[PDB]
Amino acid sequence: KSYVADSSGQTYYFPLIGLQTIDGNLQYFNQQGVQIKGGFQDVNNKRIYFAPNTGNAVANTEIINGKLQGRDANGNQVKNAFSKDVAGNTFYFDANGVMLTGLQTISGKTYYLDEQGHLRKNYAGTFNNQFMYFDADTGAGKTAIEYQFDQGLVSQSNENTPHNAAKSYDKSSFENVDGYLTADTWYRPTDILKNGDTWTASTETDMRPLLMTWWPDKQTQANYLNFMSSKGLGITTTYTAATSQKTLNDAAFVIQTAIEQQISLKKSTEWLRDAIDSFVKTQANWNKQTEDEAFDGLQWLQGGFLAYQDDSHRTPNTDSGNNRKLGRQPINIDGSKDTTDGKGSEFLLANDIDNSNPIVQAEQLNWLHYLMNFGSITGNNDNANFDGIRVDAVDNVDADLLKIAGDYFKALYGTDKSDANANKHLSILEDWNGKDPQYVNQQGNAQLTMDYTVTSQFGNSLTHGANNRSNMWYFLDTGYYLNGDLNKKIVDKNRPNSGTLVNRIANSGDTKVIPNYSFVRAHDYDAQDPIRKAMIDHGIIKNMQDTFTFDQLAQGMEFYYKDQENPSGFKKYNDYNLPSAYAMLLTNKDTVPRVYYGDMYLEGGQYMEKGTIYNPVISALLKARIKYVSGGQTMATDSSGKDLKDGETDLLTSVRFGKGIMTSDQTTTQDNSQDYKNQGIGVIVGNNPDLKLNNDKTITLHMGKAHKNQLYRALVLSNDSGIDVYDSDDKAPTLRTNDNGDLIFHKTNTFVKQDGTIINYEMKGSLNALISGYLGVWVPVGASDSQDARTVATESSSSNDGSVFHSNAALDSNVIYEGFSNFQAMPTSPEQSTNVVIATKANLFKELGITSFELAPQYRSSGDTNYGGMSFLDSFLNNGYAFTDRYDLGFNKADGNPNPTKYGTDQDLRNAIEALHKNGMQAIADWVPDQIYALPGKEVVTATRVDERGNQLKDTDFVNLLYVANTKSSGVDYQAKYGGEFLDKLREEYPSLFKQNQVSTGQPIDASTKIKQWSAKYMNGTNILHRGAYYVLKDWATNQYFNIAKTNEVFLPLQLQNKDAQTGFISDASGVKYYSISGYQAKDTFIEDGNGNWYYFDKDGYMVRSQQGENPIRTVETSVNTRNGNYYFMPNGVELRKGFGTDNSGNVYYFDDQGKMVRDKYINDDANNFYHLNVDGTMS
Ligand SMILES: OC[C@H]1O[C@H](OC[C@H]2O[C@H](O)[C@H](O)[C@@H](O)[C@@H]2O)[C@H](O)[C@@H](O)[C@@H]1O
Ligand SMILES: OC[C@H]1O[C@H](O)[C@H](O)[C@@H](O)[C@@H]1O
Repeated sequence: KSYVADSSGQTYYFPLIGLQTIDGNLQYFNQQGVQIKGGFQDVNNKRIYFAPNTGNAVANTEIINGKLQGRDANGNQVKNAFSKDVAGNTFYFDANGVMLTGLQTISGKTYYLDEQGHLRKNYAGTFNNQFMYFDADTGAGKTAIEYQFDQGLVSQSNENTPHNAAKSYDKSSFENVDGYLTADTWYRPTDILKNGDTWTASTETDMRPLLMTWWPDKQTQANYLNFMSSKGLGITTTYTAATSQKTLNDAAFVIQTAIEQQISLKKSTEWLRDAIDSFVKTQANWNKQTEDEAFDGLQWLQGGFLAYQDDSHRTPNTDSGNNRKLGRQPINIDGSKDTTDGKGSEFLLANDIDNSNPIVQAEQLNWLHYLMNFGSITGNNDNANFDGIRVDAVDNVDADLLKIAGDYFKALYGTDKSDANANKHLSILEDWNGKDPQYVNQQGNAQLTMDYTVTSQFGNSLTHGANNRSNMWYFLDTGYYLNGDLNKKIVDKNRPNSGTLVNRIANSGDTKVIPNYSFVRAHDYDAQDPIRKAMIDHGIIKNMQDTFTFDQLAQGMEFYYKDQENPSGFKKYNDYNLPSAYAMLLTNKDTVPRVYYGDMYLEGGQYMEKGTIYNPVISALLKARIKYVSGGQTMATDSSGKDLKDGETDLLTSVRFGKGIMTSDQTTTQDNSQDYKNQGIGVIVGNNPDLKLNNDKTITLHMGKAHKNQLYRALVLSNDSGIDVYDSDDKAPTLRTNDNGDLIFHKTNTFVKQDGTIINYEMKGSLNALISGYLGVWVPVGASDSQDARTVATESSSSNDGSVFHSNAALDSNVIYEGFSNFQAMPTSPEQSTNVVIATKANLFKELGITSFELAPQYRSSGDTNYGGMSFLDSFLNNGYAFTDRYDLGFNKADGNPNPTKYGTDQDLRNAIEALHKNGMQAIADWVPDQIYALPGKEVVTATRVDERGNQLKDTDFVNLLYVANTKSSGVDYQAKYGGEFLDKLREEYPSLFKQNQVSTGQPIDASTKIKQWSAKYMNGTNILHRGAYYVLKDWATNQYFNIAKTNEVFLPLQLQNKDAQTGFISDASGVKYYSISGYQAKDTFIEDGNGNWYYFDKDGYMVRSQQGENPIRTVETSVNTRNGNYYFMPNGVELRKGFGTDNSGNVYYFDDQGKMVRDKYINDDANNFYHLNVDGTMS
């Protein structure tokens, strides 16, 4: 007794044969038992059609001879009736079986069938030379002469009106924001029906919800009544917008009575606050349904953005003084790409700060100063100050901030004077755009660009994917040379701007190159997604944007760790070949490499709690970098392209020569220094774990003619169970270079230890947790214990080019450590806080050659606070990127008690910074100017719904609407204490910083105004807060928003002022008029009746309606611009929607879901009919 489907999809029911009716559905099965689907089959004397997927019997039409015929569900042909086809079209067939066409009267009703014989529903036309609307239900012609609105003009005032009216028309008696009212506003009524018995004058604390007494429309009123009924306040009820106004008002009062009884019973109103809050979120105008939540682009993070507008008439506190330039990223600093995808994605997260405003620019510099002098200012400790910065989210802010930061460092530290000054304040950019490197270099390299081209290639060739990987050949970028000729090496001057940033095929330091940092992973690259995919994969969460708890994170982390360390060698979430990647990263010339905490220690749990399996290898590479890495570079592959010839291995060989050795063939230094002889390094790496060499094949490392006949020993060698690490010359296998300086390797190798036994080793691809491919690193034997191959930076003015950083051996001697993970657990104890640990362990990083320590952002997390909209992981994981107070870096509570960040107190931070200076390392401050989270104070902004670049969404009604945002800072926080304080001192000492014009604005920064308190006027926008398009209350009739700010310009519903509010439709000799629930006449506005029909009322206050012999199509231009367009109003004023309408001359048009005419496009139908609309609107 079940259906089963085959591999093909044929279906049996156990098998039944012939005509049968399993579960009441008529089906036909062939003699072999297969279920008939999507065809006419003949059973008995009646032909039946069976449906495509279900196989159930249904009406259908087929063409017999040349005439359409109709077949019903029972297989009988249809005569004198309507019958459908599978597509969904209805036809009518006469007594002779033949389909009818055109205008037809049957059974005393008139239907319109088009040429194809399709019954047309929701179709307006002058059919009999007289208007006729064909029903949406059955297609039956009505004259559309009867008015469909059910609500006549009625007065609402009665004996309770003066009691429930507002005590006062001002901020005393009305909960409000900037004067405006909200759905969840409570107010002070004149009197209170205490206990449902006796009316008594109200006391100032006797506040009541506005929704107890007033509603924006009948739909909302009916929903309120039904909702409150369901909570014990009434016998559960169903009311509709169609219910009479009188009945709804009476029912509101019986609910009011019941409410006052439960207030007396509970002696509280908090239960009601929660009931109203809940109810309000139920309504679409007061929730995200009217906010157009979307997830494409950066909207993926939080669900969509609102851009604030400069609107001095309604919302003047929120005006930006014409300073809200969006998307001025480096490539668009001047707005010249505003109309293209080259406009920057200004909106990223939370409240987006307006960094195009000179006043805000000054404040960002104040903050920058505070960070670079944090120790001096907060502990009077001149050794506890940050040395350099990381600029977060470069492409999501105004690029002026780069110049501001650059020039500040020039002024205060003379970074443009020497490499020693510059390199004492190492500064990096998170600048992802592929054209940022060239911009950064044109602007003098004030901060180091990242080099994504190399990070990307690690992804393709090693780091990503179990198998199909780009060849190691791609690391060379041979196109750099003309014709890709590795023999002739003529640089291609006319190259297409496509390639890796720094060529390393034969890098002798002779050509100028763009200084940069590079990495394999980051706190925000190849971490956050895998870690979440793992949680999703094990059912811990459902979505990437899902909120998770720390325990949820801990459980997921256990699977992540299990996958990372899998002995199989396969990795589902984690990256492959990280050792091999680091080997290349750490040997490359002309880069400052950066190392990720999470490749050295586990990304979760406690800080430095447990090393990763990669730790030993990376640690060795790092120490070897200090000893051996210097001089020129070469790089080659046993490969010529995408595809491999017979002998070819695609094994990459990277070499460094030693201090002053720049070339393969250079035999000695120009200054006759000897340091080079025991320096240099050789790296061999493969991406093929199933690699086997031919017996003939030999693989060579050209260590250089400065290293003829020299003995080399292994640092690191891969094998089938792991990667061996050799700590000193004695414990490793040796091998000697030939006369030309080449180390030769074969399929089979017999190496000898310098002293001790022989060793056997195969050039063999391996597969295990540490590698999927090959890795060999070789170093010269005889290296001193204190050997240091690094170059000190020079104090002389090397360059008059104006530039700050220069890619050279001194810059290359640096190493940045990104020393945190976003997924660290919260400290279990004060002693295990990241910054305490960093202080005790500073030593360890000095010996790995770290010259600059990139610390996590130290700002106080906004945490679980959430005023609306989607929370982001930065906030609930307390990682420091999401913060309320920019100057609170772990200060104590005002009561004296400790109040650490996730990383510890402010003292812990100053101690951590000092400890790094005691060990000769710099400390990097994360500068995060793009946004700020969870501001506790509300303001009313004028907002438009936009995508990441601040462009209005295409099909949105959310345009210039009033919205309550959380934009105002407490005014009593550390932003209030330290805001703008250091600027005056700075203007006095370095006037030019304050006189220099910025590019995007034409203006200099403006310190004449200090920011102690944030507010909307300094913001570009916000992520959508799920409050609704009309949470700020508005009268539908006049479209004016209620307000009580100034007694001269009050606007309230008339009930609340104890005046008479009449509401409904009323006819007069001229036409039909409408009065809203608040008692105002509708003018120049669209109005919806209780049955769902829509009407437009013109300037004069009269419903628009079509006349006989005239065009029913009318052009509407309203106060509400988004609704402008061409509409089709019938004689009873009803707007045609989602259907075709004929004009007086016989032309057909189509009108959409919302009544607007559609032009210049194709349009589809539920029955699969296609139509075209010309530009003038007509239907071809
Ligand atoms: O991203 C740096 C990269 O740029 C070019 O190659 C791009 C891309 O070429 C194909 O799509 C391959 O499938 C990828 O692996 C390459 O990344 C340069 O040709 C390449 O040398 C360089 O690494
Ligand atoms: O619901 C289970 C379904 O299995 C199949 O796909 C059969 O064709 C269908 O008749 C049935 O209802």
